[PDB]
Amino acid sequence: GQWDRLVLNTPSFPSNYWDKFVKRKVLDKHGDIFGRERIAELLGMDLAS
Amino acid sequence: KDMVVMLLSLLEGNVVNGMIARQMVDMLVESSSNVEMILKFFDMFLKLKDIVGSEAFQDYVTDPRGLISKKDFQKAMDSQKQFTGPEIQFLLSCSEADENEMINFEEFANRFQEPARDIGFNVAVLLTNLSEHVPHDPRLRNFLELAESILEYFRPYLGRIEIMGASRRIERIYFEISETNRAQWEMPQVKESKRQFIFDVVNEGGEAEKMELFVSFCEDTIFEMQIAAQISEPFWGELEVQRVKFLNYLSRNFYTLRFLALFLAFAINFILLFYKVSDSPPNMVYYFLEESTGYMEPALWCLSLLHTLVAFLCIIGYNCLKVPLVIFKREKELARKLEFDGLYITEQPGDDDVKGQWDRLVLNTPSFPSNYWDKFVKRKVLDKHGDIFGRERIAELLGMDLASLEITAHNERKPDPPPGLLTWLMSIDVKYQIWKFGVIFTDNSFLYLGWYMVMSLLGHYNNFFFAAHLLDIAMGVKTLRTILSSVTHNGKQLVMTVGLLAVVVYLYTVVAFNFFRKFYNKSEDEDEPDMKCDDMMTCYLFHMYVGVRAGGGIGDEIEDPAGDEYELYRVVFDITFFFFVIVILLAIIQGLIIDAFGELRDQQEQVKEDMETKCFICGIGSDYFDTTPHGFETHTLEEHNLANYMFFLMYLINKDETEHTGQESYVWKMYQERCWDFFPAGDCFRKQYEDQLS
Amino acid sequence: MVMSLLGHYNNFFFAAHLLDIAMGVKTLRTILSSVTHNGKQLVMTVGLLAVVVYLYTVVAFNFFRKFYNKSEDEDEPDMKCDDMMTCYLFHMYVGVRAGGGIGDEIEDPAGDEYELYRVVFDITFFFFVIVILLAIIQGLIIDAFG
Amino acid sequence: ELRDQQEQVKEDMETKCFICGIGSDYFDTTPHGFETHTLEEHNLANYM
Ligand SMILES: Nc1ncnc2c1ncn2[C@@H]1O[C@H](COP(=O)(O)OP(=O)(O)OP(=O)(O)O)[C@@H](O)[C@H]1O
Ligand SMILES: Nc1ncnc2c1ncn2[C@@H]1O[C@H](COP(=O)(O)OP(=O)(O)OP(=O)(O)O)[C@@H](O)[C@H]1O
Ligand SMILES: CC(=O)CCCCn1c(=O)c2c(ncn2C)n(C)c1=O
Ligand SMILES: [Ca+2]
Repeated sequence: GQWDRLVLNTPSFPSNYWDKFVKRKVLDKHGDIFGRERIAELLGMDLAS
Repeated sequence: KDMVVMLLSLLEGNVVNGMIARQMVDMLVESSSNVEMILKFFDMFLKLKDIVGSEAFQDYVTDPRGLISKKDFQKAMDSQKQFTGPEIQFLLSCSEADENEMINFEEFANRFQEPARDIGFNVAVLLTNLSEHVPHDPRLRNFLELAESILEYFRPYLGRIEIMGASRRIERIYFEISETNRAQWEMPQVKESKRQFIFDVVNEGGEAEKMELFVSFCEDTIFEMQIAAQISEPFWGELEVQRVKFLNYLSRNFYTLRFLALFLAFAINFILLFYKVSDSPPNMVYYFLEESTGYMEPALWCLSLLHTLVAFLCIIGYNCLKVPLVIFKREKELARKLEFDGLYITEQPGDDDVKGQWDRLVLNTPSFPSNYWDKFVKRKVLDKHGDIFGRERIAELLGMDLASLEITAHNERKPDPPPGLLTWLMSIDVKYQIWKFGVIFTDNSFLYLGWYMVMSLLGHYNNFFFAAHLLDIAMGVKTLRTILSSVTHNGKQLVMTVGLLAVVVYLYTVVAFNFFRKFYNKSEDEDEPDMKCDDMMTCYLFHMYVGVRAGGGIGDEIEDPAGDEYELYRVVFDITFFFFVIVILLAIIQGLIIDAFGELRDQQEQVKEDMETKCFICGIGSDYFDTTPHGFETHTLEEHNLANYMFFLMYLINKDETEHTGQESYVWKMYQERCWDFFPAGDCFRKQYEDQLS
Repeated sequence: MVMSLLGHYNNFFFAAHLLDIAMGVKTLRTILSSVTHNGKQLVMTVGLLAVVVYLYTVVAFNFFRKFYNKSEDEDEPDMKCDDMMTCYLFHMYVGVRAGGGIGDEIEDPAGDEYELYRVVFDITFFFFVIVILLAIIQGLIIDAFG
Repeated sequence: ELRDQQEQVKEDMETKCFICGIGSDYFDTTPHGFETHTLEEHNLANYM
């Protein structure tokens, strides 16, 4: 887990694994409770983009 | 909460699709809007609590005092999106906002939790009961969905069991489980005790006595729980409180002290490896360490002192932690034997029962039921057996003052004695103490600890005695314990095999003495002959000592028979020795060890298979339950959880008797009468209501 | 790869690559898995053997030093158990390997006051180490097969 | 082989009636049913 922390903010996170929308799904799931901006910072997400 | 209790009392004895349950559902439907309002009240405040705990709300919080503006609160809530705008307005109205409109969200959330808890739990129980007893009603589903949050919150605290009731029908019982009880159960020591109990009952436990053993395990578990609570970390009085703190610390850290003692023993022996013996000092030899540093010699003295101290501390910790359960079980079994078996009143011990002869003492002692909860066992035993066996004789046996018994009931008396050392000494009960000390000294763990202590003391006399403490690794390590249990499993057989080997070697010795003496010279010089078998005893020692150790037998170690009239007799002698002793008997030892491994393995495997295949309570197999998906898992976790049965026992104990329901009073009465028929056996809610449920 | 590179430096490093047969062959993989199944138990058994040999070494040092001469010439005595460390090494190295134990490798006790103590010493060493502990290893392997 | 022989004897006796041939499951449908069946209903000592 400590190692896996790194790849989260990386753009390439779901390279081999098919699900490329996991970040948006995780955001839609947990952003109301945990903060959208914080989820985006964790996952390397540009909300404006 | 009281009204809901009345409703549940109406539901007592309800069958599936019962008229009263359907009537309750119809009433709820008629009152749907207000039911919705109540459920919404509860869920809103629960979500308020979880939100305020949420860090996102803290982001909106920007004031050092910890207060929040009403506008900021509304923005936080609309960001969370759980609440509608009317709900946010109502929450703001309930919030006590100062003239500045700032709010203490902490108190705002915590205000309604405790007041609404009991009603919330009773509502959850009501909805659950109605859902299970009316499985197919669309109208109840809406209420369940609205109560989802309440049900989720109270899920860990809702305990569900099944019993066989006076209706002669399986019945489902819902009750409350306390956080403290659940945590105490989840403590690892209780988990290990449960595992050992399961192993014991499955391997060597009968179905008839399984329930009795389970109840005894639950009671012992309760005693361990209260001991753990007592030791749990939060001039005479100062001395006593510091003493209690020290003893509680020892009880809590007993195992750590054991590991520390192991570490010190290992270090001491590592140092001892450096010892050397010389004729000269650094006609008698001198033993001394050989280390250039000069620091290890003081270190050995210090380590010996600390190891000795830790052994003493471990003994004290054992006395404080573990002996209470030993005495509790001993007192309990004696009390049950008196009340139900009527042992010392009618039967008397076999006279080969040292434990009974010893237990005779504590009966007349006042302190008899010290650890064990039942303080009225003497009066109960008297009321039971006094008409037949004589009240005065029962009182003499049990140290009872009949005149005092009635006056205690007549009037309450408080002859409190002022605290004094002399008063404490007079109070001490020497006979009960002697009985306790006998029990403890018979206890094996205490004996091993005392031997540990004594060997450390002897190590202070001669440091090499400390090596014995290295043997503690067997008890310290489960792996070595099991490996050695492989040997112990067949130890009697191994000893008998060794005796048989002795007998065969003795017969071979007889043959050699009478016929083969000439061959046993072991001296190179002819002038000085060393003959082993001129004496029987010496011949026997020679055989048992050299021949058994030799791969080829004694023929390896004695003179060649070539060119002798007895050559063929001796070749038979040697080959038969080799095959019977070196090959077969050894083979017997190897095979006994291997079979011990297999037996232990199949024991664990059998325990696991039985638990995965059957309910510990029902006795019903996993196949019937798995007819429904995940049915066995649901049955074990929810329907027939043994931990839930234990929690029910605790809940009954802590609940007032006037407050018990019919079900609870029924089960409690069977507990007191030690009747286990309320436990379901061969029946379940599903099986009873199969046609209706499906 | 690294061992091949080192083989280029010294050709004998290439022998390590012969160990690849275990992963190459399912049969050897299973046979070795028989050992691995109970490897922790085997290591603990070895440690226990070390402990028992250490205790026997202690007894020999305190009581049975005279018997541990291994020099033929009287002028030059080679005594193994004048030092604990050396006594422990001697035991663990010769006695365990010996079928009859350390008594096979040390001086006969006949005509000595400690003769019976030493016969007990030798027989108990033989039974506890040569017979039982080894037996534990064999049985662990067999149980792994089963 | 000797161990599994004794174990098999024990399992068979605890699982079936020496007389009926019926298993303990059917009887344990009723509580303690197998024990009652063996002691009272179909005791071989009672047959003797
Ligand atoms: N009446 C019963 N009550 C509870 N468990 C039962 C019962 N009958 C059979 N079982 C089996 O008991 C097992 C209980 O699991 P167990 O307590 O051993 O879990 P664990 O691995 O120690 O971890 P944990 O309890 O923390 O999840 C369940 O798998 C279930 O198969
Ligand atoms: N038809 C049967 N009649 C009697 N016993 C049966 C029968 N079928 C199976 N059994 C089994 O036989 C066992 C009889 O017990 P057994 O005679 O071996 O007891 P014990 O340990 O020798 O002691 P004791 O008879 O003194 O209580 C019972 O446990 C029962 O499970
Ligand atoms: C219920 C049974 O047979 C085992 C006894 C242990 C349960 N139990 C009690 O019943 C009890 C009690 N204190 C008062 N009472 C009536 N404690 C502590 C207890 O464990
Ligand atoms: Ca009442």
